[PDB]
Amino acid sequence: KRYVYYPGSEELGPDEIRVIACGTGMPTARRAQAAAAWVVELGNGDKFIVDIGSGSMANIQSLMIPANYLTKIFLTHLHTDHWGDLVSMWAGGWTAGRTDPLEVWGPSGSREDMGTKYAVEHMLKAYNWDYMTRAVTINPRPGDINVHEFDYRALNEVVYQENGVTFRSWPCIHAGDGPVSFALEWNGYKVVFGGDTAPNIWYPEYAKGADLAIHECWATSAQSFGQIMNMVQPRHAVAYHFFNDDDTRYDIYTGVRENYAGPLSMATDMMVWNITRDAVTERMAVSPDHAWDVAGPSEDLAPDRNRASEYTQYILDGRLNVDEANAHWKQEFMG
Amino acid sequence: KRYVYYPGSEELGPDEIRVIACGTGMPTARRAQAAAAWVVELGNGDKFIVDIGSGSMANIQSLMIPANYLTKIFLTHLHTDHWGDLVSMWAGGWTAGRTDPLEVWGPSGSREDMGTKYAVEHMLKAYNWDYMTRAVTINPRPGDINVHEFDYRALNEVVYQENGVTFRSWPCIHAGDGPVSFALEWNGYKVVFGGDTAPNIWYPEYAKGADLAIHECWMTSDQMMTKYNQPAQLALRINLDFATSAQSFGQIMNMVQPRHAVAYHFFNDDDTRYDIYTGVRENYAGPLSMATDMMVWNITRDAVTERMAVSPDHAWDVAGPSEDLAPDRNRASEYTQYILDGRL
Amino acid sequence: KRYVYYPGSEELGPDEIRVIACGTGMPARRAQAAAAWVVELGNGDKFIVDIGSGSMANIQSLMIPANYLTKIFLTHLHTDHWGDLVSMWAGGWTAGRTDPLEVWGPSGSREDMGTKYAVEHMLKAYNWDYMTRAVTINPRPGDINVHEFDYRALNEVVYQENGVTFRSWPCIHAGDGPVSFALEWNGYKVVFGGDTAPNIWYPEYAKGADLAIHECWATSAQSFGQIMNMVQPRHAVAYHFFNDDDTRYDIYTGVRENYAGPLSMATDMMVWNITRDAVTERMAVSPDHAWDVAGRASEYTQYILDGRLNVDEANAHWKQEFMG
Amino acid sequence: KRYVYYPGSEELGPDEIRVIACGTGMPTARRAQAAAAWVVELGNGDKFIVDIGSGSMANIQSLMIPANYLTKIFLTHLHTDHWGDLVSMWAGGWTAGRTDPLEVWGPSGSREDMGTKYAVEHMLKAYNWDYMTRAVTINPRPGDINVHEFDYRALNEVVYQENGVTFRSWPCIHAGDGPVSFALEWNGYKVVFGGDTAPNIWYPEYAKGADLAIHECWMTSDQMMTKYNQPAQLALRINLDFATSAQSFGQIMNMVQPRHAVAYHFFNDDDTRYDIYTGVRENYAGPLSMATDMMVWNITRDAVTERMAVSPDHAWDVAGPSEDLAPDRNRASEYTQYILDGRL
Ligand SMILES: [Zn+2]
Ligand SMILES: [Zn+2]
Ligand SMILES: [Zn+2]
Ligand SMILES: [Zn+2]
Ligand SMILES: [Zn+2]
Ligand SMILES: [Zn+2]
Ligand SMILES: [Zn+2]
Repeated sequence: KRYVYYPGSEELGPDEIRVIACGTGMPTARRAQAAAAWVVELGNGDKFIVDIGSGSMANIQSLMIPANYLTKIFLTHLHTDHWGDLVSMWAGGWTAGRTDPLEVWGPSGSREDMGTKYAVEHMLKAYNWDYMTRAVTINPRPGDINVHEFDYRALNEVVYQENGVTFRSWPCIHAGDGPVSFALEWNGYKVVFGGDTAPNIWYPEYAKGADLAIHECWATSAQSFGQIMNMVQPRHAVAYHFFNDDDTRYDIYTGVRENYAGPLSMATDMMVWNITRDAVTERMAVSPDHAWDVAGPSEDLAPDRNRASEYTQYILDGRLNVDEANAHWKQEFMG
Repeated sequence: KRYVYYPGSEELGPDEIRVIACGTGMPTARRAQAAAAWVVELGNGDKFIVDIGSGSMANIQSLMIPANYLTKIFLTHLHTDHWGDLVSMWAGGWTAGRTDPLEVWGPSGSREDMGTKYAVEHMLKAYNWDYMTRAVTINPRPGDINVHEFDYRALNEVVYQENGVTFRSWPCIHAGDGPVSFALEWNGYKVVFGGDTAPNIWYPEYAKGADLAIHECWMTSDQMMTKYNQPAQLALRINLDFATSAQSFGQIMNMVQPRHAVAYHFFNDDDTRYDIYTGVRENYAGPLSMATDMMVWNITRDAVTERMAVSPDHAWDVAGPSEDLAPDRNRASEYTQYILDGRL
Repeated sequence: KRYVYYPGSEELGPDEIRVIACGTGMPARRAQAAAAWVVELGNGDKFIVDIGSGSMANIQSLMIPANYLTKIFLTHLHTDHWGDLVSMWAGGWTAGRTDPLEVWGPSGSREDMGTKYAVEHMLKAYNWDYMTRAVTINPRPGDINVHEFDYRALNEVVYQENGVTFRSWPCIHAGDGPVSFALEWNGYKVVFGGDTAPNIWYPEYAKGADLAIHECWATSAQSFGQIMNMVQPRHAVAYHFFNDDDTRYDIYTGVRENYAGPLSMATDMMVWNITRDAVTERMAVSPDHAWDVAGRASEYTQYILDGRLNVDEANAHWKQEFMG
Repeated sequence: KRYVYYPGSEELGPDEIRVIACGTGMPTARRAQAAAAWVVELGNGDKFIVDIGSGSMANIQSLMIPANYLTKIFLTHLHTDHWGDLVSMWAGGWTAGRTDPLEVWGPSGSREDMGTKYAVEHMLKAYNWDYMTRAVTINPRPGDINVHEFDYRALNEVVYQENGVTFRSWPCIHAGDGPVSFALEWNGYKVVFGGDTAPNIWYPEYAKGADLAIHECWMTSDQMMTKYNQPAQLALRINLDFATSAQSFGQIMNMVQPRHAVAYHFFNDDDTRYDIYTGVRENYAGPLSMATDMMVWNITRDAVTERMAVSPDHAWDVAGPSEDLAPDRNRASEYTQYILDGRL
């Protein structure tokens, strides 16, 4: 294998997993470091997004994956740094050839309006102008989002079970009731997406023997992160959710290494993990900054001509005549 | 003046404007081009954001301008590529030490549920879990968004007038009723933020003599085909009917006669920029910038200069203060004992 | 094909040429290394044409094993066209190149103005590197074998191996000695103009090139457009200008007054795939954090060796783990 | 103080030094890391280059220092990764408007053909064609290089002394006889540039109490095994015998007790830095930088500060027309009528 990972370029083994950090940073996205996002690709052809915070969509688009393959989204919690770029995935996939609705698994809160189902319904209402104007010229079928809201308090319970893939959830201690951690279990592998938490009694039990154990680390201190991973004994630990600059990262590393000796990644954007029977391998992805979307399906639409136009004649009557300025390139192009 | 703009390094004069392109790209995300965003700094100390598209918050933070100086946001329209980072300016700016509500100017639509007020209302309901948890430990008042929703059909009417600065709005032709252009007037200067439109009769008249005139300039149909794999049909219709083509922008800017025109809202790539430039140059001879992320204009009586910003990968960092940020004690914990009895 | 080229990720077909711009600039800056080109042919042959100051960092990010890039053609002896020869010589021979380098370069009007003089004194310049390295490593890969050809010769063959011809012809640039190259193989013709003011040779000997490279700024944009209209290439490439959001736009305008044909404004890591049916332009996306990929009397006096600091205490703990 | 260093933005104090890492890497080329190169700026206006490795000319250029202010160049040793870019400083510098010869200080070897004097003499012969054609249109005086070859064996002896600035040299153990470390002394400050060495008894004694102490720090035997597939045999050897290991570095800096230590000469990557850092910290507890390209140190009475430089992708002007650059008319053309007759 190449010492760096070029997205689009490597076949996945049937008993292989590929996990890509598409965001690793603090609440704000910064230029070096988008907010929390993960892409899981399974050797069976299944692909999931675990969190999709502010700024992460530029990193996801650089994987060259057709939108119709990235329709299942898991949210750890409803911080803007964990789902702020769902709207970019929603609208941009519905302009880049996604033909299915998006599917989102997210936790409930202590009440209706503290839950993922409420949050997504109001986000779609937020962008009603976008939805209603676009749906005049393009079948809206993909503009939907189907929310699978699970119980936040459930202790390591299944929330997903399709095609030999299980996601399970357990609670986190973070800001307010609702956040959770996920175990992804497939073909004898376990991948643990920590989300955000203060040190709790659930993660060390339910994460145990994970091939890849992701956990927040600054909330959870670097000495705790070390205590937690000592207990879990994962094949590989990943620390994330801190700034990657030349004056904390190194003492974070030290602080972990006080109680945890096992294989350890200090996650940065576009860091990549290959899980096979023999190894857990860490590389960097080298991906286009000047990204475009790549076709996959691009599988017709067939728009309804019954829907009312969102224009009035008052607006349409402002059209400028540009027939002259466009004539030459027009002619030449229609040839 | 240095040939590059280092944010926080240059004092802005009394008769001077600085504009930075914090986003210039598309609804398609890309590390090289955030979606549409413009920061304007005036010599009287007033600062404004016009559009705040998905990803732009990375470039806004690179400017070394504290969050409490960036509370006034103007939106041209309600596409994700123009207001998708509002949520991140809201939540991020709040933890970073803004002490006042966010002020958002935005158009109406043809009915309530097509307007900026409904849009911002539902966005705050969307992030209720975020807001209600934050409001436990920080003053909730910076958490508010005050919307100033103005009539989209209005022809060059003032929507804002305070401390010698005026914003005017006029309509655009884009996807449906609601979208607008802005002209910022201050101290003899006019700055025009075109937003998104097909070629229209209002922009050329109301933009006339602007020191800086920004307008959508589309990728050629060839470049649409080259990538989106289109037929010589829906690639063609885009440049004829729905967007402003490079030739259409040329014609509009010939009419405006600005000191300096800015083309934006295209992928600025090694194999796109040159045929877009030539499209404009067919019908417009005058001073032109092919925008990209972190291009900055300095506006003075003598000159409109174009430079690149050489900016840090800077985040705001949490503003834990005394201040106007003291929490309303009477708010309930958002924890139950079930969660809190889980600490290791 | 993928819309960006990822080096080491694409098999070259038997009737395909790949051409990568490893340097496009002036005398050496961060966006933009000095002139260099890598040509990969579908018969398995690889060449470097120019290796200017800074280019090696781009050549190393291609993930090409060192023993595959041992043939170098120099247009001329400006530092912006062979400054990183030494960095190929030393770093190739660290990276485990087992063969010496072969350098084709032109003569001058006299001995001390040609390539053989230049490379001989280059290796004498780095004698201390050479002589200390040769204590531990076999020095056979340290050699540079120079093929010096007549700078005067009008489109004469300088190289002829495995179905690949290089031809040289003269340039007009600083002084006698600079040349242009045509690479021919399997019906294809790739022209490396090097540096020059407009000359009568290039328009004649570049004619019908699959890819024609020419300096463009010495040669005006307008002049470049005049030349390429006469050359009528499948695809033209302008290079050796600064590519900041300013003068490139007018450079592009200048060319289009006289040349309408396919045209690339070369930047670092720009690559062209040449097939029967197309000449395609993509950008190469490659690692900034590159590594090598595999594919005598002592020079110490005892006075020096006597200065060794004992570091046993300090190195014991890591040592008792690593030995395990 | 801005949290990043913008070059050209910050007046240097009369009691202040700025040091910039213009290359931190290895003999394998890499866009992320040019070969060994250091720029040092004193508050008295004097500036020095210590090492000018292959590829470092890009980073020096980004500092917005004109070429006539960078004529003084000190080499630790004659490896490509410490003087490869001399020729680019030589020819680049001259065209750009250096008025005086290059001044180079470097060590002798055990014989003439192992010294800096021989190396530089043959470098100029190598680029005879460049020199002779340039010498037609510019005054040749800038194209000279005055070499100051000092005894490599001398123990902490002065090799340079002027304007209150002193450089001393002492030997290293690296490849064979000839390599050295420098100490720069000015205004009660000491900056040590270690060059390349295996652990030696001289550096600790002569570097003692440096304000900034730079020393080579090797990747782990672990890391050499992963990348280069070296056997446990030859891997352990590099970090035990020929190189300064991360642990060895920590032993030397614990002895030296600098105000601030700098590790360099290693690939600074997301899977190498952390285990290097950990090796130093086995034996050294004091202030430490793990060097990468465009890191900068400010030395004042109160602090040694580490920041990153946020610099533009700058190339030097290109001098044009001056009086000290006017061409020597006695010089012969290098064109023959055969080449001139080819003009179109
Ligand atoms: Zn959170
Ligand atoms: Zn978070
Ligand atoms: Zn729009
Ligand atoms: Zn838009
Ligand atoms: Zn030249
Ligand atoms: Zn060395
Ligand atoms: Zn070295």
